[PDB]
Amino acid sequence: PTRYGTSESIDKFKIAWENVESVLNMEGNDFVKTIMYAYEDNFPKKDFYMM
Amino acid sequence: PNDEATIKALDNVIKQIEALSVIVNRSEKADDAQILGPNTYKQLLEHLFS
Repeated sequence: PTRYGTSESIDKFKIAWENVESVLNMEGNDFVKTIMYAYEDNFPKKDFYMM
Repeated sequence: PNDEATIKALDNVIKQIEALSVIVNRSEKADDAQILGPNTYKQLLEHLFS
């Protein structure tokens, strides 16, 4: 909570998202990965990350 | 939770940090001073009469 929270620039999102999309690529996570990548337009990556 | 994904993520982030911490910044540029060479003054033509 100390640094880089809401004020972080959009350029820092690449680093944060890498771990999540690495986790989503292992075995047993294909349902959520498919649903997330199929409907990115309606539910973006940033809101998913915040949730 | 699957405990094997956390370990992989931690290892990956540690590898990224270690890789980022080894890059060095070293430049060995030359200088803008120009090496000079020898020269000789040349004689313009002249006419002498008495």
